[PDB]
Amino acid sequence: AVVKCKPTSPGRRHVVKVVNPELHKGKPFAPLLEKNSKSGGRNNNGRITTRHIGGGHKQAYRIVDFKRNKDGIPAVVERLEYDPNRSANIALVLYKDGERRYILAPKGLKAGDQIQSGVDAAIKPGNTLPMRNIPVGSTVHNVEMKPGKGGQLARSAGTYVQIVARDGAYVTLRLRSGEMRKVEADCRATLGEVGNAEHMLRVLGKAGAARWRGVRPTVRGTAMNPVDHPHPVTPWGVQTKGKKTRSNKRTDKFIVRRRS
Amino acid sequence: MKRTFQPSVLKRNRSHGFRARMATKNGRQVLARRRAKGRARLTVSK
RNA sequence: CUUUAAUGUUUGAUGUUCUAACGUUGACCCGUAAUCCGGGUUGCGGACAGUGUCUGGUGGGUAGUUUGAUCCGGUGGUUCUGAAUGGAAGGGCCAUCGCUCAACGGAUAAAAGGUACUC
RNA sequence: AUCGGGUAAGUUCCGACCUGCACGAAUGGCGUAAUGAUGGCCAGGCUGUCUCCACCCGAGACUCAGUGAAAU
RNA sequence: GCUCGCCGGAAGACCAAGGGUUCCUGUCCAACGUUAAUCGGGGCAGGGUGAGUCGACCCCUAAGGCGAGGCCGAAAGGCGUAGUCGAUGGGAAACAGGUUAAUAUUCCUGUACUUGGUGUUACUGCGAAGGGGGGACGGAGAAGGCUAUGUUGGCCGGGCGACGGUUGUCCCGGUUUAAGCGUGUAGGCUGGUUUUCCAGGCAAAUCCGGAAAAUCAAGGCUGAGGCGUGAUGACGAGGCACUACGGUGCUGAAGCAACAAAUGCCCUGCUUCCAGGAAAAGCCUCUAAGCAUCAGGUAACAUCAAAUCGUACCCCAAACCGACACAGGUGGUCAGGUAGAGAAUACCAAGGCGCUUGAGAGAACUCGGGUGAAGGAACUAGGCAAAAUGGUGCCGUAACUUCGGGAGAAGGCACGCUGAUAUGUAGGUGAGGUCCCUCGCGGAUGGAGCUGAAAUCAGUCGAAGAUACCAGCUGGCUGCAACUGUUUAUUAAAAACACAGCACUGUGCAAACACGAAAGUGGACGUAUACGGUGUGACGCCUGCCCGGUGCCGGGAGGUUAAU
RNA sequence: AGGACCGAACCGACUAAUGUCGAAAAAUUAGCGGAUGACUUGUGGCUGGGGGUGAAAGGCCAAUCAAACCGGGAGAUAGCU
Repeated sequence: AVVKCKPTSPGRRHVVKVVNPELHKGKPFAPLLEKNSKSGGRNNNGRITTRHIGGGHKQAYRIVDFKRNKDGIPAVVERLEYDPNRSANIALVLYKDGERRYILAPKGLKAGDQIQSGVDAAIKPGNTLPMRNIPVGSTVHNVEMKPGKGGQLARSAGTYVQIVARDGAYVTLRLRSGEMRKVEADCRATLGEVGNAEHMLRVLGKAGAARWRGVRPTVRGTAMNPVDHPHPVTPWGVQTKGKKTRSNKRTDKFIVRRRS
Repeated sequence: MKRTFQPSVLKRNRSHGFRARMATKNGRQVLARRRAKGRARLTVSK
């Protein structure tokens, strides 16, 4: 749900929160947790490779399984949890054999729902099926470019891709960026669209929200001195604002249409 | 005000101790120069 | 020899297909109590991508600087010489020619500004 | 960023016009509640800021004893 | 030695880091102390630091360092695996009293506790770098139980007292006792017992997880405090005998109740919030390999060992950092009495100091203040500085507004003390007796006793009762910026910077971008609702025209175009 | 609940005064803004010089920064004092 806080004070006047009443109000599943030390934009050399990253509240990494190698094992959704690493809520899935994992929760998934992966799976949301079995003209998420990779496309909230064409061993996918990509049929994908589609409605209210979310203040180029910044060009002299940086010549064979 | 030098034995030893210097060749060269100059206090230590 | 045609040859530019080089920050097994790395199998692309030399364009992002003279010689004639011998190239001798190179005794063939952050 | 208000007296301030040297619509234009160790003006109280300074309380200043620099 | 003054959330006591004998005694004023000095943190000599229970040490680990093989790089060397280091964290254990001039949680006295080795006894399957649980965690906030602690009352010993009275409902001091042991309560968490089965826990498993059933409805875990033992012991006011007159020895009464109460414990608790809140080891359990007449483990007893290192002193300062015996800076713990909402403020207990130049006089002038006739900003670039209000309770509070605010707007009235309501009310706590009891730390009545606001009336003294310290000046117009916030350490705190929002642009993930000769990294263990860059800066109206010049995109008609 | 309100410790120095051979190579007195966070702090490390970091002032990088310090080219050059 989306709510607007009353203007009891500045910093709450413009706050819009995204409340999910069915999220688990308890500790996460410890066995699937993992430490995630913040980098602050530093690399092995210790220099700031990427700016505007630092601070923020501590967050523990959730081991979310994307490959979905449990084929032919029906499972039940125990509950839904909040994943700080992902913009979309995760779902705890318990299999019949007695093993628990974290999966990306689609829009139509709730506690107690039934899921089944593998080729022998239904068309209900949350199931994993190769595009060859999936009917053409369907919406999928968590798609793979290589078999066994795990899943790389449509992983954020409310993100999904459309299966448009079936050219033999290849399948054409339209992405949310307006890009047509050709992918092998043996790859896996998940039916439906990711949940928590209301992620846009949050506005973060004030500076502190972004500050503790992991973003540091950004300084405009004009305010910087000539030595520090060229001031449209990037801080390193690259002409931004309408210059294509795509120079690969390796994956272009899989490119069908560019963004528009 | 608090002056620049705030003593700390652990940091001093780990930043200018013999092991810290000799971990790299440059510190070994510094030690060689110190020995050539014949300074009684080769490095900082208790 | 001008003018044409099936055949076997040198072949290259381009198109389709294949794997054996090449990549795999795809998967499985071992060294291995190992997200490194290497090796064995397989799938995925594949003579593409990428890298090495040369080369066109862009490149204050960075680095060094500035704010008939001269060199070069165009042509001539002259076997004067011409690097072992004989030629030739290159120089020397006489003539002439190409720049208001006029900042005109002309310092480079090749160079504009700010500092009130200054020294 | 000429006319009226405030003072008897206002090159400041406010409101009205535009003869805009040389405002102007995201190097953004117009208002905006609340906010400000922000720029300016006015009004009520207040008082040594002033008319005009006067006295007193403590450390120096001055005398004595001991020690005892400086720039030039 | 007696007075006077100061700190007393410290100017007191412990420490952490940092110093290295500055700590005590004897001895001296050669040099130092901004003066003298017999003195000292000064000179010489002697003494002083006792640890199984404190910490280090040691087991594990985060950030991070090194890095066997390996990748890369002219060399040096850079990255990184397995591994090893790395407390700012997690792991086992002691309290009370006494003593030296200097050590004490180390020494002595009393009572204990923890980890391993060895041997005896009765049983039994043991066995991991492997698996499971726990270890193991955020912010904010309310209540209850308590306790450290303080007040009062009773009890004990003493006093009746030099200026009026004080055998009385009066004054002075004490009224303390730990760790461990057993009971386990307030409170919190969780439904248990048995059987059968399962491709899950990178092999297996009686262990965890999951699926079925039969049974009861209770059990299990955690848990401050209090109660008895510890303890007819120590301590204890005071008195007594000697003093190298500093001090030593003997003795030793009561050692209870109520109230209030913490930021400290129950509480890593409980309720909500999105910013979703370390890891490993010790610890309990299961088996793999191997052995099961062994070995090994469990339970009780006896014994041994627990090594090595620091233990002085200062630690908000004269001893540390500032060249100083420097008005500066330095992390944590304890932190009482009265008034006070309060760790503020005023005075004090414990405890510590009077800050290492003073003696005279009281000129101008300087520094910090007090008062002031009349005016009240007329001085000044500018109400700069000064001056004034300032608290509680009750009434009341404008324009605008994003409906929250403005606002404590502004502006009005009572604040002292005593008696009554009420031989102290409401409220809080709450004994003894009585009755039940699923029988003890169990439940009702009851109010004994203690504590105890707020309000009315009346009286009363003062010029003034928020009587001291503490403690907003107020309103209007207006440019700027949404606001909070940050900046030129050491002259500019702002309209500047930043900001949530907005628009453009790039990136299909071996993504773009940046550090890198390269490896490899951050982006991101994220992925188009995602990340980088650009410009503006909330919210409402909005954001009009122009593609000529320079960039960006796409094109290929036609000309130029190097290497070759 | 509040990047809420008044106000202690804590952070900083917005105004005035003293201090410029001062007690201090930016100090002291009273006012002053925040004081539950975009807060601060103890400890241990990482980012190293045409580079680091920087809510961006040409600010900080050991009292030195429009390019630190140390040793060398180096007795650099100086038509200048």
